[PDB]
Amino acid sequence: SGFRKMAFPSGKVEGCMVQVTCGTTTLNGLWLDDVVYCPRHVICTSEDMLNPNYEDLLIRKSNHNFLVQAGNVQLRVIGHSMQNCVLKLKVDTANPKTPKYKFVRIQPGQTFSVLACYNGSPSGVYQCAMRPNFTIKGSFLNGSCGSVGFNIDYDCVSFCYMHHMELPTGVHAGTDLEGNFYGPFVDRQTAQAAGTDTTITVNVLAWLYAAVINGDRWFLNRFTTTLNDFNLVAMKYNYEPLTQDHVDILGPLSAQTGIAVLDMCASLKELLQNGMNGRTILGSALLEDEFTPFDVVRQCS
Amino acid sequence: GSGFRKMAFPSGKVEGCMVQVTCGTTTLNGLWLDDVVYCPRHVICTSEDMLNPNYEDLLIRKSNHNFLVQAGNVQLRVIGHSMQNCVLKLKVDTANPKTPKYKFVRIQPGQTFSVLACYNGSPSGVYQCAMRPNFTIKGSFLNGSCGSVGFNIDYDCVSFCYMHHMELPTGVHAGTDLEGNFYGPFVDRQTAQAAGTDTTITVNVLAWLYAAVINGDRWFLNRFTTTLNDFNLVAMKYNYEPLTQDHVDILGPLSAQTGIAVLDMCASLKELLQNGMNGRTILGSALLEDEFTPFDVVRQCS
Ligand SMILES: *[C@@](O)(c1nc2ccccc2s1)[C@H](C[C@@H]1CCNC1=O)NC(=O)[C@H](CC(C)C)NC(=O)c1cc2c(OC)cccc2[nH]1
Ligand SMILES: *[C@@](O)(c1nc2ccccc2s1)[C@H](C[C@@H]1CCNC1=O)NC(=O)[C@H](CC(C)C)NC(=O)c1cc2c(OC)cccc2[nH]1
Repeated sequence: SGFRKMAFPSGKVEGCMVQVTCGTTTLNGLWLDDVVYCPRHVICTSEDMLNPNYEDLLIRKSNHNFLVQAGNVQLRVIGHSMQNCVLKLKVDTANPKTPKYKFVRIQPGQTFSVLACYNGSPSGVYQCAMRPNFTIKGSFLNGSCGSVGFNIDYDCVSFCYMHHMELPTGVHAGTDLEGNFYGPFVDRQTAQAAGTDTTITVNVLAWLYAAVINGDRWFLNRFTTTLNDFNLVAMKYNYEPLTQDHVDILGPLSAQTGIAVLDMCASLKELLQNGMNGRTILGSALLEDEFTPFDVVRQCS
Repeated sequence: GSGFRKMAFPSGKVEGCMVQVTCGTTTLNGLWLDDVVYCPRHVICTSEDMLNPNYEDLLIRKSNHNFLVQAGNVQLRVIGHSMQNCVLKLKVDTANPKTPKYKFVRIQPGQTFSVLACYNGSPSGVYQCAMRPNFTIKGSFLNGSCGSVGFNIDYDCVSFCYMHHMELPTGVHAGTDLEGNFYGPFVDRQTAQAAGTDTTITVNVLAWLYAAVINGDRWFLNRFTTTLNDFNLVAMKYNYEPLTQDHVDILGPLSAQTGIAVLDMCASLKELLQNGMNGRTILGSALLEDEFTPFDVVRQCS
């Protein structure tokens, strides 16, 4: 029993974190095999950061300009290249702690674990979702750039995020490990707004199932709805549409609880229309949308 | 601000200590540090032993050769065994090369810690827990989770504070420190046990009010103060835990950061309890949070 946001164990990723310094800029890097991946703006000085012409800035650097430290050991940089918003530093030493890994671009609504790091040292681990507007609601301070997000499947680490930016609203923006931003953001020192965010409907439904599994049932009702009728209401409330694929993915939770997915939809419609009236679900005064169906099953057997 | 979230400590130093301990068909998690493996003592129980085990008698029948300790699929030879309170200590013939700097600490109610939930010695996930005033934790633990540990990490030293043993009827969890002493009145037997009525963790609500002030959300501050005793007597009326002197002392850094004396913040909380929120929110919420400690707040604000 019980229901907490749960991150993946972070050890496989901790053994890959290093510090990268160029000039007096320092951030975190990810050391896999003989390459260190980090945000390209390690090359920037404060004067570069507003209008960086990154190709120009990079051609002005050589290998010996990059200081890579794994703990208190310097790794020698023997080559460098830029891929989108990431720098790739080839070093002379392979990381024996490299896990089996893949680089993946995650879909909006999927969750991943973040290993927040400072000065190449892991500080904390927590679960985030890629929002529909391609921000993440993380917890990142100065010095966090180059921290990564990942999922683990068996023994294989799927890296999906590298941290670059905090928006004025306090949410965060970053790239995949190919260095392509999620969302309409740019690696420069400007105040950037996101598109209007929406709530991840399939994940709210997953979390309502979690609530029923854990004995919190006050919001259920005897009624049902159609998929299209539900979607009309969802859209009106800035919830994402629910697809038939989402209904399919919710099938195991539906089976486990005996609540049909469209009946759970009817429960959620009533919560959107009426509110919670000062009641809580799983201790929350808000509808939670950062658990996927996978995440609920993993936790709820 | 970003909002506060439960953040766990990175779990790698603890992952490198997890093993499985089997007796018969019963497998629990254990913790390998140096040349000792620590696990719950009820790994020695059969189904028939579990309602009222005579652990001293049960253990006399076990030999070193009855314990199967494995790190992954690799067996770790047991060369001695003893029982300390509700944990078994298995001396093994290999010192764990991944042993971190570590301590065993007994935490107080209100303190938070990370749990590495494991099944058959293999870690599933990591999450942040608070010890409730009634010495339960609102954990997330399935069959096969016993012997998973709770810990904090401070400058590369792991302070282990919890090992998992039990789910109460109410769905909350109970366990021991790493010396095998239960937190709270619980015992390791297959019986339905009730915890005391839970209370709200006052020290942590005060930390949350300090966090609100740090982030510019300060409508609830008043120009009054209270005595500690008067505050504790009001707190009890609202099912809030009384403050200890230790609580007052761990609020010291937040009090310094904000310039709001602890007893002045207590007067502000008292007014919130007596009058309510009256439609207003703090840090975006109509509910007061009680599972972020003074340390957690400073960590997330800096
Ligand atoms: C990240 O740690 C980096 N810091 C530096 C410092 C020097 C060179 C390069 C980098 S990357 C950092 C993470 C941020 C800090 C606070 N919390 C975070 O998550 N990222 C940045 O500082 C980033 C650098 C860009 C060059 C990519 N800038 C911003 O996030 C940023 C800039 C603004 C801003 O500029 C006028 C206005 C409002 C918001 C804002 N965010
Ligand atoms: C833990 O994983 C263990 N399982 C076994 C199995 C065989 C021998 C020893 C152990 S320890 C397990 C964790 C629980 C399972 C569900 N969620 C959890 O957190 N602990 C127990 O199963 C524990 C064993 C005791 C001997 C300590 N028992 C209980 O938690 C328990 C027993 C009862 C109960 O008995 C009639 C009634 C109500 C509640 C209850 N909880």
